[PDB]
Amino acid sequence: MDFYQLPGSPPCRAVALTAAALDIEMNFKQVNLMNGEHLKPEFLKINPQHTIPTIDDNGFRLWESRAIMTYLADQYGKNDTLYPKDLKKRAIVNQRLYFDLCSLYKSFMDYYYPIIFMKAVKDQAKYENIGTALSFLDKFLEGENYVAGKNMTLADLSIVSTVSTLEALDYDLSKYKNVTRWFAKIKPEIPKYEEYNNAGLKMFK
Amino acid sequence: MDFYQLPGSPPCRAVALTAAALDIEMNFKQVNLMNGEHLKPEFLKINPQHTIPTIDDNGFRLWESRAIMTYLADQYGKNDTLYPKDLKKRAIVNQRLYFDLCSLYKSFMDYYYPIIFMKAVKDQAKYENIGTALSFLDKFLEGENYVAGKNMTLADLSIVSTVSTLEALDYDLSKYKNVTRWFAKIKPEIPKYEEYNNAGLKMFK
Repeated sequence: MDFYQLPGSPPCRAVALTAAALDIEMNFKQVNLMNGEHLKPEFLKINPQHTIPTIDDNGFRLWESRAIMTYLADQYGKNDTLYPKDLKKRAIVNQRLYFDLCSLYKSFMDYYYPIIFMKAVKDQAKYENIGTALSFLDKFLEGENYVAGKNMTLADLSIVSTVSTLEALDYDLSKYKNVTRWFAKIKPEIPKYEEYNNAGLKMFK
Repeated sequence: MDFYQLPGSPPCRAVALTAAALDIEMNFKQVNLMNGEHLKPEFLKINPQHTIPTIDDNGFRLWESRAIMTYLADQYGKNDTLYPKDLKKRAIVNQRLYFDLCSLYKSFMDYYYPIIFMKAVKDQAKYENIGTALSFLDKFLEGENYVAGKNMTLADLSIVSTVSTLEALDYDLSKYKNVTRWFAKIKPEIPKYEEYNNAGLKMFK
């Protein structure tokens, strides 16, 4: 399995953490210089034509990190808990994966990408949207050990790829007491968290 | 099964079309006046505390339309094709459902909701984002009868809930020749399309 990634992006780290949680080996490919001038057509035809991350699983090309994550869990997961077969529990993981993409990750990107990439002026309205997403996440975690069920699921891995990035960028999570509790307990439980997530956080920190 | 809905919203119509495609009966509940003054606490406790649409399936509460859709397909679908059990085909439906939410539906909402709701000034940048999403959809449909596989899937039902709304709002789809082809062939195939989708479109048209 080939894994086309940019080590910094939360979606890439979400997929990497999922593979680590499932004990799946992947051949990591870095697509940094893929948009550089004069890359051979033969190099550009292997370049994923859509978004990063992308996997190539014996010719099966799949982009969209959260679709990759649920594919990997079912195709290669030895047991249930990461993405339960039970339809109600699965629906809640799915629900939380959509929340992660449209509230948490979107708010993270909307605020930090103008700053980090374009060196632009901080948007105070966009900054508060992060807090709004975290307040929802904090409510999901009220009285709960995990974001989307009684065990760690894919939704924990996807959400932690962004929450860990917020903390690396010095966003204070303390007021979100359930998010802070969850983030502290989840890191030691995530297989190879340091290797596959904290490594990529360095560019931000 | 209770179905809390606003008949106009594309996500509600997506769920309604899914139930119709699966021959599932639901008890439709209208949450229009749910934010009106002086609704009894007993009425507000039955009100869904999160987003519309929401289902209540014998006490199982589920919001997020696309999570509802995949739950309904697996829990109540007699056969495979709408949401295939095959993991590669399922991954592509899932992928297209995320695209539908973050490109197609988001671009629709970003342009029309300021106008329709707030009577605001048209945003020319937001208008072009619809075209950008449709160009991607048109590329997915190149050489294809359906948006996410060889048969009609949930991704067709979710995408059509927004595309049909664009056409009701006089967005011209003709330049997207594959989107126009697909929309014309998909409407007669969708069980109860008129009853459950065109009815709700009237407020926009």
